[PDB]
Amino acid sequence: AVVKCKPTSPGRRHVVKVVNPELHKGKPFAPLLEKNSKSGGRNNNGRITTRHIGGGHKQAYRIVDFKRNKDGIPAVVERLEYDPNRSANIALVLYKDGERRYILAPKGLKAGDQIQSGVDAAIKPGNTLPMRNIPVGSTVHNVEMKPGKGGQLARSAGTYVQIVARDGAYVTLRLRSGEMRKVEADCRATLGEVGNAEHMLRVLGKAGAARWRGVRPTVRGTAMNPVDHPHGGGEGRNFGKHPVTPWGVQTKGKKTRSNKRTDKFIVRRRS
Amino acid sequence: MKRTFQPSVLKRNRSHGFRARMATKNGRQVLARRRAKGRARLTVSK
RNA sequence: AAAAUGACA
RNA sequence: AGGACCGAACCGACUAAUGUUGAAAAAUUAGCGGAUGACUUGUGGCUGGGGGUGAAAGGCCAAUCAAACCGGGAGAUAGCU
RNA sequence: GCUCGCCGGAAGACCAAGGGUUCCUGUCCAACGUUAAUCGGGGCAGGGUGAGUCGACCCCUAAGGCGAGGCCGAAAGGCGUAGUCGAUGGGAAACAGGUUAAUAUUCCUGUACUUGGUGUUACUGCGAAGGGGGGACGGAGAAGGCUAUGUUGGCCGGGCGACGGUUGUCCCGGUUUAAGCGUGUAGGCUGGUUUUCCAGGCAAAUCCGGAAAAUCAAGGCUGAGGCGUGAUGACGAGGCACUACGGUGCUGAAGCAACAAAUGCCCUGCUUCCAGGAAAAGCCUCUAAGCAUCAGGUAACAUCAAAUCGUACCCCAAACCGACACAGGUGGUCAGGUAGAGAAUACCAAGGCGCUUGAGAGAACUCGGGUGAAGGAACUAGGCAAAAUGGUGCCGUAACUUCGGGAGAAGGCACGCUGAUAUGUAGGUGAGGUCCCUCGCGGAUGGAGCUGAAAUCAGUCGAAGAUACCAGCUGGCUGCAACUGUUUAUUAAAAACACAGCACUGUGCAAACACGAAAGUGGACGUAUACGGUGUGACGCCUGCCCGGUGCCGGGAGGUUAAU
RNA sequence: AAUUCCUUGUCGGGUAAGUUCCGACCUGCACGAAUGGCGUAAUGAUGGCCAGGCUGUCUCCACCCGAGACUCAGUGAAAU
RNA sequence: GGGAGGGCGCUUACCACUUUGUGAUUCAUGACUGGGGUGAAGUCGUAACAAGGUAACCGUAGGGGAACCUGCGGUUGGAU
RNA sequence: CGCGGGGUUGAGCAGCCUGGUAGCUCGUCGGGCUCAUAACCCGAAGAUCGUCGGUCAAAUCCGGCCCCCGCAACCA
Ligand SMILES: [Mg+2]
Ligand SMILES: [Mg+2]
Ligand SMILES: [Mg+2]
Ligand SMILES: [Mg+2]
Ligand SMILES: [Mg+2]
Ligand SMILES: [Mg+2]
Ligand SMILES: [Mg+2]
Ligand SMILES: [Mg+2]
Ligand SMILES: [Mg+2]
Ligand SMILES: [Mg+2]
Ligand SMILES: [Mg+2]
Ligand SMILES: [Mg+2]
Ligand SMILES: [Mg+2]
Ligand SMILES: [Mg+2]
Ligand SMILES: [Mg+2]
Ligand SMILES: [Mg+2]
Ligand SMILES: [Mg+2]
Ligand SMILES: [Mg+2]
Ligand SMILES: [Mg+2]
Ligand SMILES: [Mg+2]
Ligand SMILES: [Mg+2]
Ligand SMILES: [Mg+2]
Ligand SMILES: [Mg+2]
Ligand SMILES: [Mg+2]
Ligand SMILES: [Mg+2]
Ligand SMILES: [Mg+2]
Ligand SMILES: [Mg+2]
Ligand SMILES: [Mg+2]
Ligand SMILES: [Mg+2]
Ligand SMILES: [Mg+2]
Ligand SMILES: [Mg+2]
Ligand SMILES: [Mg+2]
Ligand SMILES: [Mg+2]
Ligand SMILES: [Mg+2]
Ligand SMILES: [Mg+2]
Ligand SMILES: [Mg+2]
Ligand SMILES: [Mg+2]
Ligand SMILES: [Mg+2]
Ligand SMILES: [Mg+2]
Ligand SMILES: [Mg+2]
Ligand SMILES: [Mg+2]
Ligand SMILES: [Mg+2]
Ligand SMILES: [Mg+2]
Ligand SMILES: [Mg+2]
Ligand SMILES: [Mg+2]
Repeated sequence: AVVKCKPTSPGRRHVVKVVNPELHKGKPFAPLLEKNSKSGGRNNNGRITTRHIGGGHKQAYRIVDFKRNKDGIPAVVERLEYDPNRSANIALVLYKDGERRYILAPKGLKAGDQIQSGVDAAIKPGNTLPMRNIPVGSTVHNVEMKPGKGGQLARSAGTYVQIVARDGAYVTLRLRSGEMRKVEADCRATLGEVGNAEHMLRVLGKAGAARWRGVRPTVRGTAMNPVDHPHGGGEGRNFGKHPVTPWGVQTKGKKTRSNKRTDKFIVRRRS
Repeated sequence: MKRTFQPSVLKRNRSHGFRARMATKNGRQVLARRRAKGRARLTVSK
């Protein structure tokens, strides 16, 4: 539910919190946690390569199972949990043989539900089975690119993928971005649509509400000096220039894609 | 006013120490200049 | 197809 | 509950005075702003000069910065004193 | 030696960093000391640091550095795997007193504890690079039980007042004792036991994980403090004598209760919140290869070992960073009395200092302060600076508004001392008694003593009762910026930058983009509700017309056109 | 008007007297819609004006207490 | 000798005049401005009354020098 | 008080672009439809090019003059 905080302070006026009571409020499953170290945008050479990154809150990476490679072996959803590394809540999954993992949460999953993967699994939200067995005209998520790679398409919060047509050994998808792809018909695709859909309906409210997330302030190029940014200069807010990224490339219109190797898998460019 | 020298032995030997000079090609030439000049104490290492 | 207006007694 | 209120530690530097061969190569005195946060601080690491870093002033990079310090080209050049 | 004055959340006491003889005696005043100097952190000579338990060393890792092979690069070299280094983090053990001119948790006395080897026995399946458990982790808030610690009473020792009183509700001092070992309380967490089976813990597993059945309502873990014991010991005021007159040797009484009470302990706990809060070893357990005599493991007993390095001294400063014996800077730990909400402020104790030139005079003028007749901003760029308000309880409080604010709006009333209510109340605390009892560090009942606000009435003194230090000036109209924040270390703190919000555009994952001759890495162990660039800057009502020019996107006919 | 040269535009409020300030007129040299327009309670060591209290800021200075300034003894610089 | 009691004086309680600080309401007045009414042969148009020459009208929204025009739904109080 | 652009029948706008050549829309007038005015239709007139001066010839080429519209007067 989206709840608006009362204006008891100038800086809590415009705060809308998406709060989900069902999220488990204990501690994460210990054996699935690893160390996660920040970078602040610095790489091997120690220089920043992506700007406005740093600070925040210490986090721990949770081992989310993206491949979902367990044929047969039904499982139960023990609890829902809040994962700081993503935008979609995770779910603790316990199999019949006693193994526990983490999975992403489709929108129609509660605690106590039962799921199972494999080429013979039922058609219910949460199951994983190859898009060859998945019926056409369906809405799926956690899609793969190559058989057994692990899954990349439609993983964020509230998103899904439509299956439009099945031509021979290839399946055509409409992505959440409006573009149409062809992927090999042997990719697994967890069935459903990712949960936590109210993730739009939130306003951080203040500057600190973003500063404690690993987002440093950005400074517009019209304020910079001519030697720092191409826009620069000006005695009193002059522009006179075509908008450009700090490195001189044109922004605000210029297409900048070049693969020439996967263009054979594109049906219709996003529009 | 907090001056520009806040001494610290550990940071001095880790940076201007002898074994700091030896680990790099440029540092190894630094010593060979000091030896050729005829210096009493070569690097810093007290 | 276009085609407006006319003091008061 | 609060980038909530008054206010010492702590952090800062708005006004006046003294000081300007000072006690001090930017401080003292009386007032002043923040004080559970985008806070402050100890230790140890990383980024190196047309490069770094910058809540962006051409600021800061060892009292030095519209391109550091040291050595070398080098007894550069100087229709100028 | 006697007075006076100052700090007393320090100008006191102890450390890490840093410094390196500055520490203690004797000896000297040429030079250093902003003066003289018998003095010194000065010259010269001698002395001084004692560790199984405190640290370093050592075992284990973070950020990160190095990196056999390796990948890449004109040469140098760059990145990186197995590994190996790196604390600012994790891993065994000592306390009280005495003593030196100088060291002491290190020497002496008294009482302890920890980890290894070996040996004697009594039991025994032991066994790792692997499986598991634990180490192992956030911010806020709220009480509850205690301790340090302090006040009062009792007890003991001493005293009867330089000037009116002072044999008593009178005055002064003391009333201290550890680690360890037993006990397990206030509390806090969890149901335990056994039996059969299993696609998971890369192999195995009696261990974790899972699936069933019975059984009992109990068990276990954690835990401040208290009480025994250490301790018929030490400590102890003060008396006795030597006094080299610095101190030394001898003896030694009381050594108990109440109340108040932390920011420290239970608390790594409990409740709650979103921004979801290190790793590895030590330690417990399971097995594989392997050994089944052995070897190895468990417990008791006796002995041996615990090596090497630091240990003086200053540590908010005259010993460190500032060229100086510099009005500056420097992280951590301890926290007494009265008044106080307080670590502010005022006066003090323990303790430490009077800041390394003085003595005179009492002109101008400058610096820092006190009071001022009448007028009260008339000065001035401008109320700059001074002046002024300043506390707790209660009454009362507008326009506007995003309904939170505005607001401590404004403007007012009471405030000391004594007595009565009440020979100190409400409340907190709680001893003997008394009963029950799962009999203990119990449960009810029980009100002695202790402590103790607030209020009303009456009286009383001053010019004045928040009397001192400490401690809001207040309203009206208006531009800019929504707000808290950041900025030109050293003339600019703002209307500038940032911000939550909005829009355009790029980006299908070997993503766009960036660092890099390349390998590679950040983006991200992320996947269009995500990520990058650009412009605007909360919220309300809005965002009109122009594609001629300059870019950008799409087009594929026609023309012009490079290497070959 | 942070924008308006002529300009102290003109009218009104406030003052004995108002180049500043508040309200209005439109004759916009040379405002104007995300190099955003017009509003906006709260906020501000921000800019402008007004009032109450208060006062040596002032008419106009007077006195007093301290450190200097002056004399004696010691040491003893600097710019030029 | 005086005592009880009373008066004067002082003192407290109640309260009139008066002085403050904030509001509420009512009456006049105010640069400039919104709509309304009346007035003479003014200017621009012709919306409505007939099928008023695009049937009229109601609600709502946008646009325009003005009557008005257009979109969406609704009524007949519309001619043929 | 420097540099530009300009003065054309009643109004607005060309023709000055390398010297003979004056046009477009509106407006004025005379008739026509109409009960009548607008509207519409048919016909007409109207400038010698701001002025004063300098080749076969001048709206044009040149100078002064009159007026208008502009820009620029800055560094201290
Ligand atoms: Mg942004
Ligand atoms: Mg700038
Ligand atoms: Mg440039
Ligand atoms: Mg400008
Ligand atoms: Mg605050
Ligand atoms: Mg404060
Ligand atoms: Mg600063
Ligand atoms: Mg500098
Ligand atoms: Mg250069
Ligand atoms: Mg040369
Ligand atoms: Mg004192
Ligand atoms: Mg010496
Ligand atoms: Mg001397
Ligand atoms: Mg000495
Ligand atoms: Mg190691
Ligand atoms: Mg490497
Ligand atoms: Mg190699
Ligand atoms: Mg350490
Ligand atoms: Mg106690
Ligand atoms: Mg000592
Ligand atoms: Mg000092
Ligand atoms: Mg001194
Ligand atoms: Mg400090
Ligand atoms: Mg104090
Ligand atoms: Mg004097
Ligand atoms: Mg005064
Ligand atoms: Mg006076
Ligand atoms: Mg007076
Ligand atoms: Mg007055
Ligand atoms: Mg004057
Ligand atoms: Mg004046
Ligand atoms: Mg002032
Ligand atoms: Mg004052
Ligand atoms: Mg103004
Ligand atoms: Mg602001
Ligand atoms: Mg601020
Ligand atoms: Mg500055
Ligand atoms: Mg400043
Ligand atoms: Mg802006
Ligand atoms: Mg703006
Ligand atoms: Mg626009
Ligand atoms: Mg006026
Ligand atoms: Mg002299
Ligand atoms: Mg009509
Ligand atoms: Mg009509």
